[PDB]
Amino acid sequence: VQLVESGGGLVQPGDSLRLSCAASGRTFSINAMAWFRQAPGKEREYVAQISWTGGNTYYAESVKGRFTISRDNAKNTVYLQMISLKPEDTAVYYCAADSGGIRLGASRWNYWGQGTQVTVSS
Amino acid sequence: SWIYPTVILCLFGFFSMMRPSEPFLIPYLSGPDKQLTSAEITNEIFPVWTYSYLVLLLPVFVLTDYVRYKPVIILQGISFIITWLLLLFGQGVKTMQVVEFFYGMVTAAEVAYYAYIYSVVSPEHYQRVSGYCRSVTLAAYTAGSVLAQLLVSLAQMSYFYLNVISLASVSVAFLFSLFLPMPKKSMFFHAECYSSKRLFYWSLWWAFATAGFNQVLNYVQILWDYKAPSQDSSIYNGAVEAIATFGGAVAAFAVGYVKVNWDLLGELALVVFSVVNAGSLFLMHYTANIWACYAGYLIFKSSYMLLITIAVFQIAVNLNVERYALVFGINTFIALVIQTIMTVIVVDQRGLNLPVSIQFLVYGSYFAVIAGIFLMRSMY
Ligand SMILES: Cc1cnc(Nc2ccc(OCCN3CCCC3)cc2)nc1Nc1cccc(S(=O)(=O)NC(C)(C)C)c1
Repeated sequence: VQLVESGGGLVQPGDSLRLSCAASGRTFSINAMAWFRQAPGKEREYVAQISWTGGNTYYAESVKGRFTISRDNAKNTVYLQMISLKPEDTAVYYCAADSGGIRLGASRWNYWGQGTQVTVSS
Repeated sequence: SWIYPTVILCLFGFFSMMRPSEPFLIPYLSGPDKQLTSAEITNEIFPVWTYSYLVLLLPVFVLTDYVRYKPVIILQGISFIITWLLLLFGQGVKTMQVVEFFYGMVTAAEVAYYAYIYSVVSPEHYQRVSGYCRSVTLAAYTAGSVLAQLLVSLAQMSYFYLNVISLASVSVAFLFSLFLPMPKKSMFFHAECYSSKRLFYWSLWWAFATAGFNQVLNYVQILWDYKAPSQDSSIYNGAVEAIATFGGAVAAFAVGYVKVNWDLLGELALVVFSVVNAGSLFLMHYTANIWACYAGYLIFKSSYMLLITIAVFQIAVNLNVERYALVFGINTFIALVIQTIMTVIVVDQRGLNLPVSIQFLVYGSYFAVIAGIFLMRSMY
C-alpha cells in the first residue's frame, strides 16, 4: 500500500484540521491504520488507531476527546479530525498501515506515509 | 533405577516452567513492542486458545499413549520454542492467534509429562515421584515470577528481555527432553465407573469449577491493565503472580494435612468456598483500586485450590491409576466444552464481544450460580 497524506497546514489556536490518508495499490489486505506524530525535536508519538474490517477506534490519552479517526473503505481513505488545537500540537503527522498476514517484524505497522505538516501558532 | 528418569524429567519440568515473561504478558503485548489494542487481545486473539485446546485434546491424549509418552514430551518442547520465537519477533493480530494455537499444544501436551513417570517407575515409587515432579513445577514458576519482578523493579529490564530468558529457559528444557529413557509400555495400547453416586457428582463440580477458573485466569492480566495501565503507573504483576501461586500451594497442602471426613463436611465446604470465589470476583470488578484487585486475585486462586483438592481427593478414592487417566481426561474435556461455550457467547467477537470491564460481573456471578445450584440441590 502507498499511503499519501493531505490536509496539513498552519491553523491558529481553536481552529480545526482534517487530515486524509489515501491508501491504494494493495489495499485488499489492510486490518488497521493509525496516525503518528513527531513534534520538533522529539520522537514519533501514537495519536490514534482505526480497525479496517470493523470500526473500533483507540486514541492516545493526551489527544482523546478532540481527535476522531474514521475510515472510508468505499474510497479507502482514513481521516483525522482535530478540534481545540493549541500551540503544543504542531508536528508532522504520519500514516501507518498494518497490512496483514503472518509476519515477523519490529513494528506492527508495515507501511508509513510521507508526513503532513501542522503548524499551530499565531 | 528410578532416580535417572525422575532427575531428567524434573529438570525438564523445572526449566520449562521457569518463564519470567509470563506475568508481564499483557503489559508486553499492549506495549511499544507489539502495540495491540486491549479489545484486540481479549476479543480476537485470546479466544483462540480455548478453541485450539479443545480440538487438540483427544488426539494428543490418544497419541500420547499410542506412541510412548516421550515422543510427545519432545513435541511440547518444540511448541515451547515456536511459541516464544513468534512471541518475540512475530507482529500483527493474525500472528498472535497462531501463538494462541501453539500454546494450546503446549497446554494439551503436558499430559505426557505427568503420565510419563507412571510407565517408567515401579508402582511403589509413584506417589513419591509424582510429588517430586509436581512440586518442581510450582517452584520453577514461583521462582520465575519472583525473578521477573526483581528485574523489572530493581534492574529496569525491558519486557522484551524477559521473553529472551523465557526462550533461553525452554530451549534448555528441550535438551533434557531428548535424554529421558524411552518407555517400554503404555497404559492402554501396549500395556460405567461413573455410575457411582460420588464420582459423577464430584466430577461435575470439578468440571464446572475448573472451567470458570481457566476463564478467570485467562482475562485477568487484561483486567489489571485496565484498572492501572502499565505505561502510566508501576505494576507488580510478578510479585502478585508469585504470592498467588505460593498461596495456592499452601491451600492444597493444608487440605491434605487436616484429617476431616469429606462426607459430612464435603458438600458444605464446596459451597462456602465457592461463595468466596464469587465474592472475590465481584471485588475485582467493582473496585477502582489496583491493590484491592490484586488481593481479590489472591483470595480467588487460594480459595479455588482449596476445593479442586477436595474435589480431586474424593474423585480418586477407589479408582486405580489406570482409571485416573480416563476419568480425569473426560473431566478435562467437559470443562473445555463448558469453557468454549462461555467463550463463544461472552468473549468472542462474533458473540457478545463483551469487554473485560463487564466480563468479571459474569465470571463472579458464574461461581455464585454454581454455589446456589449445589446448595439448592439439597431439596427435601
Ligand atoms: C506464551 C503465551 C502465549 N499465549 C497465551 N495466552 C493465554 C493466556 C491465559 C491462559 O489461561 C487460561 C487458564 N489457564 C489457567 C491455568 C491453565 C490455563 C491460557 C493462554 N499465554 C502465554 N503465556 C502466559 C502468560 C501468563 C499466564 C499464563 S497461564 O496461567 O495460563 N499458564 C502458566 C503461566 C501458569 C504456565 C500463560
